[PDB]
Amino acid sequence: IHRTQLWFHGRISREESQRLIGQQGLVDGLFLVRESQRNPQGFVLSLCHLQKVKHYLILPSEEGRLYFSMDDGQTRFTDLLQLVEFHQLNRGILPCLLRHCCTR
Amino acid sequence: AAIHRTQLWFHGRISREESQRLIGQQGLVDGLFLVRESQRNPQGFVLSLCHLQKVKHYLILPSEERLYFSMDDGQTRFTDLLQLVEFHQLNRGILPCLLRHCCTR
Amino acid sequence: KFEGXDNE
Repeated sequence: IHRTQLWFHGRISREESQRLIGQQGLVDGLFLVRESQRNPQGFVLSLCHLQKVKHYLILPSEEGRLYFSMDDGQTRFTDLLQLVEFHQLNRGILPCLLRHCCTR
Repeated sequence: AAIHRTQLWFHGRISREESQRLIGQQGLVDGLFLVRESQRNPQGFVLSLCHLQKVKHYLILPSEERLYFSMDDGQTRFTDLLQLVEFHQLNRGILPCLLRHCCTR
Repeated sequence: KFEGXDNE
């Protein structure tokens, strides 16, 4: 999986992810990805926009081919890595581009 | 990238007319596809795709804003050819159908 | 998008 990625922080909390993102300036596009503490099969994209940290739920789905989506399968991604790389170039449903990785 | 050029759906510099022969020779099924280097645009690529028993050709050009590849003048942007192909295996985008089956070398 | 809005 994208578990080798620096922007992936595993099972950290919403409140910690907001601390990490804040500790790096609260600039638009600052982001990380975490495992959800509420939706066990899901992930969360935590993103800074307008000095606020917002959280985008990412759920898996399957005709037996797995994919990830933030919009009930209207836009679909093979993996978290593709999802992250796509939104570094395209806004999609996000308020701004994924710019700077909040590392660790 | 080099890795993208190693993919089984990437046929390097084969022609449009040849691409149309290969695709017909494997069944003319919707979403049957390959990717090739453009013989008309030297820096470009072409996605050749079967839809409704016809082969259609989608030009892919590189741009820099960070480098990217696009079939629609930057309305949808991709890091590399692999991302473009994997994205269109799940999302139709501007294509008439999903990329389903790889037309292998 | 539009506020309160599912348009994308």
